[PDB]
Amino acid sequence: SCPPCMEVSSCDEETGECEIGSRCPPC
Repeated sequence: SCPPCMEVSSCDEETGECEIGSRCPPC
């Protein structure tokens, strides 16, 4: 069974801010 999708937080160095992005575990 495929693991349910989740939102992860990633911080970019571009302007120093972080974004929450949905990342779905692959099958």
